[PDB]
Amino acid sequence: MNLVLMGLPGAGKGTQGERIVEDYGTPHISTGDMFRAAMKEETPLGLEAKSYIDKGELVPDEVTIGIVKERLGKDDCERGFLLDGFPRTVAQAEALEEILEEYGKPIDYVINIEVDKDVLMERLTGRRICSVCGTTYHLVFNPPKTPGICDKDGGELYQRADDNEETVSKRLEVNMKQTQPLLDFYSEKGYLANVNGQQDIQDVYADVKDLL
Ligand SMILES: Nc1ncnc2c1ncn2[C@@H]1O[C@H](COP(=O)(O)OP(=O)(O)OP(=O)(O)OP(=O)(O)OP(=O)(O)OC[C@H]2O[C@@H](n3cnc4c(N)ncnc43)[C@H](O)[C@@H]2O)[C@@H](O)[C@H]1O
Ligand SMILES: [Ca+2]
Ligand SMILES: [Ca+2]
Ligand SMILES: [Mg+2]
Ligand SMILES: [Zn+2]
Repeated sequence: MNLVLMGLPGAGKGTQGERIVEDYGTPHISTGDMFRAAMKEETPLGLEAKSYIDKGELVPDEVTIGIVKERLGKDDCERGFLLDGFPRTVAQAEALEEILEEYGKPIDYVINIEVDKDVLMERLTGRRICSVCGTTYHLVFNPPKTPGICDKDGGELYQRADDNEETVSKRLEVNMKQTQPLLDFYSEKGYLANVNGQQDIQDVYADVKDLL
């Protein structure tokens, strides 16, 4: 399966993406994760992206498309992929169509995890991420079994730098503006499927599993 996840900041892409990869083993490709790994490693690209990321702005298309094209050519994607948070502009989506023609792997589904804008700030400010594997928890909605550490590997959980009220507020503004153009682009292609992202995690995943 060649899958794309989309959704507003905090809508549950990672949470659902993780269950999809567990069940089907498709490599989980998150542009956010990739940029954060570059920033952790202090690579030139990391340092370039950081300026945009710290603001809640989109990293420019050209560099973003370039890291996805390079990633999608790697040998681990031949048995399929799960793309997460790319594309998030029509121009990214067009370039993806071209990239996927080129790698002989057309999109099976675009899954939009639809969540109400007003509930996203509380999802993000309460989010805690594992410093080792990057799985997400929430202090209320999805707590770890042991406070402060990952269930899977005991890594310390932390608050992402961009999960502050100020930066979230910009991330929502920025991505909301791109949302309908992107949903139009993909409903027009016939790949789009919508899921109600405002249910218990397992119930959102039940609905995802049905689509696949
Ligand atoms: N293509 C691109 N072009 C340009 N720039 C790009 C780019 N891709 C990335 N970037 C740059 O990188 C930045 C970061 O991008 P990115 O990391 O992709 O951030 P995002 O798209 O804002 O999504 P998040 O990872 O914050 O949320 P998610 O939807 O994965 O939610 P999660 O499952 O964690 O869940 C959220 C929380 O809610 C909880 N939760 C999950 N599901 C539920 C549920 N059903 N009910 C209640 N709580 C839930 C979780 O426990 C968690 O705490 C961008 O802002 C931009 O600067
Ligand atoms: Ca380095
Ligand atoms: Ca609303
Ligand atoms: Mg994520
Ligand atoms: Zn972990």
